[PDB]
Amino acid sequence: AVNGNLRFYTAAAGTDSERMRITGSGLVGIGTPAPAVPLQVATRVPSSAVHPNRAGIQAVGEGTDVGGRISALVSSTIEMATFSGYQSAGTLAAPTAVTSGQSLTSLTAFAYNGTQYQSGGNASINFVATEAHTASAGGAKIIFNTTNNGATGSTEKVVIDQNGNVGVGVGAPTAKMDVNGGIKQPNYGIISAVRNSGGVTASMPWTNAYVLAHQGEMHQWVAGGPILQDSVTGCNAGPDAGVKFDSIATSWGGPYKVIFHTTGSNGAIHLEWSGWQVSLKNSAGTELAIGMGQVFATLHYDPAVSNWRVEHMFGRINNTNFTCW
Amino acid sequence: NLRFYTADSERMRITGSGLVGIGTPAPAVPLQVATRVPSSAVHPNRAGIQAVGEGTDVGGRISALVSSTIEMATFSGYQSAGTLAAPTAVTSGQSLTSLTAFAYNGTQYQSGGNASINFVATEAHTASAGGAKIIFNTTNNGATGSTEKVVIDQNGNVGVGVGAPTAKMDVNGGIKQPNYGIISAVRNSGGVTASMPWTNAYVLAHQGEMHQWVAGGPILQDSVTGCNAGPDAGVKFDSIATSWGGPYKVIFHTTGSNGAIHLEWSGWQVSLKNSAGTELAIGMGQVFATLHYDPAVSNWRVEHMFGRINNTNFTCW
Amino acid sequence: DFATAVNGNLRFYTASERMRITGSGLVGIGTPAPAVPLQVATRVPSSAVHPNRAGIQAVGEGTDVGGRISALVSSTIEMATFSGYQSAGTLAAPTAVTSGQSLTSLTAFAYNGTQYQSGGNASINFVATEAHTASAGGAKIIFNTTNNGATGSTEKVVIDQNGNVGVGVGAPTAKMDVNGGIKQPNYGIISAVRNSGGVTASMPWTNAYVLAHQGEMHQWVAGGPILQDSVTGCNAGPDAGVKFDSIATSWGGPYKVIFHTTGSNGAIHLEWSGWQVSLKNSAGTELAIGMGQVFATLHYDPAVSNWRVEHMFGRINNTNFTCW
Repeated sequence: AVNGNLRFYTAAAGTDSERMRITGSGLVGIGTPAPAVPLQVATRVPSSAVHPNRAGIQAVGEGTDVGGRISALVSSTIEMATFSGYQSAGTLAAPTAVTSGQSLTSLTAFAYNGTQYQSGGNASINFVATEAHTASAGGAKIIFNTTNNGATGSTEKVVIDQNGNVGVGVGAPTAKMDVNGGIKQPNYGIISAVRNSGGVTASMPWTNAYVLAHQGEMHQWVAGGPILQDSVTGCNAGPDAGVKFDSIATSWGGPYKVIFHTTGSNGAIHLEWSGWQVSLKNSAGTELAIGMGQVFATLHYDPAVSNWRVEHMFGRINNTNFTCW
Repeated sequence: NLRFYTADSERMRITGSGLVGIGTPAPAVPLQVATRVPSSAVHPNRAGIQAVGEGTDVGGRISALVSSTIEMATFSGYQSAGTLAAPTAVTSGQSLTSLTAFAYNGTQYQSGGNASINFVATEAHTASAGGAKIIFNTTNNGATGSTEKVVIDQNGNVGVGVGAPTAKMDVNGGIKQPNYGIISAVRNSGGVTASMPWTNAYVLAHQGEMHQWVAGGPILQDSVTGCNAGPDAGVKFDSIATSWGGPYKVIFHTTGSNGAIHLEWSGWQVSLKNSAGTELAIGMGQVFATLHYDPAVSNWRVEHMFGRINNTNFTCW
Repeated sequence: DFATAVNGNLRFYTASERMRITGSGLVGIGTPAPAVPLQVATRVPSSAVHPNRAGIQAVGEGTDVGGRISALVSSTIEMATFSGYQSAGTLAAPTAVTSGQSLTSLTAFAYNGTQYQSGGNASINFVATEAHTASAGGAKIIFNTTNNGATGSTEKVVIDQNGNVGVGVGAPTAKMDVNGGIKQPNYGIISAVRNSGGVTASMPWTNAYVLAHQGEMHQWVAGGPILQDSVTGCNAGPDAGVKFDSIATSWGGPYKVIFHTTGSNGAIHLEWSGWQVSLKNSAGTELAIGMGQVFATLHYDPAVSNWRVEHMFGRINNTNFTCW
C-alpha cells in the first residue's frame, strides 16, 4: 500500500484525533504518534476507568475457550520469554530515577464478587525499590500480598529483601529466615532401636538412603518416648552398660529433636527426647527407675546387622543419670 | 485476506479466518506480533508489545480476562531451543520464562533487571521428563545486578541463599522467631497464677509448632495434685530475671480436649525451692516441663516436670 | 507520507467483522465493542494446540528480544502491572467466583522436541480461598513445579490468605509449615578457653554479626566444643576452673546456638551433646571421659579482645558440673 506513514484518524472535522499508525519502518502505534516497539499502545486510560477496563491491552476468554491468555514465545538457546515491567518517576517525556519504596512492577489478580472486582487486587506479587536508585545503586525487593478470608484488601505476607533475607509476616527481615510465628514439621512418630541377645529390632521413620541424602537436617516434633538398647556392641560399656531406655507410650509424649549425620559410609542420627513415662532397665530386664525420662543418643544404620543400632546414648530417668557407650 | 504493505515489506495482515499478524505473514493466534527486534535495542524498547502509562493513568498495564468456571486468566510463557521454524527441546539449566522489573536511575535501566522471578529447566526435556524450577532474584542496596536469593526446585525443596537445596527448607543463615517473653505457671497454697503468651484456643489451633527465643527463666510449680509426687513433690523452678536469660524451646501439644505444651529452658540465675519455700540451691538452671490448660482450675498448670538446678537433679510428677 | 480518516467507527470485515477502530479511539479485534485501547476477543477453542493457546502472543528468535511482553509506567503513583481478571459465568453475565477456583496464573511452557507440557512446567497461581462476596475476597498464592522425570507441575508451596506459608503442605497451620527437614549451615566447632596461659577463641561469627542477628537459632552437627574460663567468667561455682575438653570425632554432636547480647556486646547461648568429651579441672587432670553435654553462655568481652565463657554447666558421663 503506502510507501511510508499510514495514520488512522477519527472525528477529524470535529477535532483532529489520530488513533493508530503504521510507520515506514514497520512499527505500529495505538495512541502514540511515534511507536518505539513493534506494537506500542499508548491511548490514555484515566483513573476514572472501572474494572476490568483499567488497562491498555487486554486478551479475553470465555467458557472453554483459551483466548483470555497473553503470551511471549521464544525459540532460542540465548534469549528467554519475558514479561518486562519498566518503572520510572516523573513523566514519560522526562523519566526520572525511582525513589526508595517506589513500586516498580506488579502481578495482580482481580476476582469478581458478583458486583465488581476488588480494589487493589486480591493477590499481588510486587517488586519494590529498596533505595533511591542511581548509576551506582539499583536495589530492589519482592513482596507477596494476599487477602485474608472475610477481608477486602490484600496485605503483605512475605518479603524477599534486597539482602536476600526472607521475612514471613515481617517487613524488614533481619534473619535469613525471619518468621513471625510457629514452625511446624511432620510428625515422624516414635523411634525404636533395640539390640540384645534376643535379636535386633528397629522402628525408623526414614531409610538409610534418605538419611544419607538429607545430611544436616533437623526434625522436631511430639510423640511418645523411644525404646533404645544395645547390650552387645554399640552400647556395651560405660557406667550403665546394657541399659534399656524403655519408654511407655503416653498421651503426653515428648519432643523429639533428631538431626541427620553420617559415618562416611552409612546414615547416622543424633536423637534427643524428654517426656513421660520412661522406665530404665538393665540388660537382664530389671526396672531401675520409672517416670520422667530424658535421653541423647547416636544411632546409625549397621549393614552387618541389617538394621539401625545405637552406638552411644546417655540420659536421665528421674534423678538418676545413665551413660552407655 | 487483507495485507498492509510499506513501499515493499508487508507489515500487518488480517487473514480470512480472522487472525491478525504484525510482522508475521501467517499469524497463529488472534493477534501475533513478530516484527524482528534486534539485540541492538535499548531499554525500554526491548520488547515486541508494550503498554504505557503516565502519571495518574492506568494504561501502562497488560491484562488477560476470563469469565469461566473452568478456564483461568493466564500469562503464558513458551520457550524452546533452536529456531521458530525448527524448534527443539530445551536443555538442562535453560531459562524458560521470566517476570522482570526494570527501574530507571535518571540515566538508564538496570541491565538484567532489578528484580525477577524466573522459571528454569532442571533437566533436558523429553516426552518422558519436563522438570522445571522457580528462582527469585533481587538486587542488594548499592548493587547493580539482581542475584538469585530463593529457589523452589523441581523436587519442591525451597532454598534460601542456596542454589541446590537438599532440604525441604534449606536456609543459609539464621532462623528467627518472635520473642514470647517469660512464662510462669505456679499452683500454690497462695493461689493459682500463670503468665502464658498464648491462649488455649491458639495452642489448640497450632499443634506441632516449635517456638524458640531468649528471655529470663520461667517460674513453675504445682504443689497440690500434678507435680506434688515423685523425688521432689512440691518444687518451684524460681528463675530470677537476669540480663543473660536463656533459650526457651516450646512445642505445642494437646490432651485431646485442651492445649498442652512441652517447655525447655536453660540459663542463669535459678533458685530451687520446696513446697515449704526454703531454697535448696541457687545458680544455673535447666528444666523440661509439660504444662496444659486445666479448665477445672481456669488456668495453665504443670502436669509433670524435671530439671537440674546447679549440679542437683530434681523430678516431679 | 499518507493517512486516512473516518467520522466515527471504522470496521474491517473478511466476509464477519475482524477489527474495529471506534470513534472514542479504542481498537477491538474480535469484539465489536472494545473496552480498552486494544482489546482482543477472537474466540480460541479448546481444540487449539500449543503454542497457539492464547489471545495475544509476542515472538522472538535467536539473539532477538521481541518474544517479550511489557508494561511501562513513568509515575510516582501508578506502577507497571500485569492484571489478571477472573469471573464465573460468562463475559456478558459475570458472576462471583467459587471457593478454591483459580483466578490468575503465570505458567511457563517448555518444548520437548515434540510438544509443550500440558498444564505447564512451572506455574505461580492465585487461587480463591472462599466464595467471593461484597464482604469477602479471600485469596492465596500457589507455586507449582515439575519434578525431574515427571510430566505435570505439582503444588510445592503456598502462601495462604492468612499469611501462613507451606512447603509441601496444602493447608499451612504454621507461619512456616514444612513437610520435611530444615537444614542450616555447618558452622564447625566452637572454642573459648581462658586459662593462666591466656585467652583464645574460635568463633564462626563476628561481634558485629551476632549483634546484627539477634534472636536467631542455628543448629548443626560437628565435634564437641572446648570451653573454659578459670580466671573470671566460670571462676566460681561447684566446679570452679573446669575445661570441657571435647575430642573431635566422626560421630560429633548437635550444636544449638542462639544469639543474644549484653546490651553493649554480642552473647550466645550454646548447647551441645555427643561423644567423646573429657572433663578437666584448672590443674588439668581428667575427672571423666566419654559422653558429654553442655549448656554455656558466652559473650564477646572487649577487655579481653575475644569471646569468653560467663557461666557453663553440663554433664560428662554421669558426673554433673556447673561453673560461673
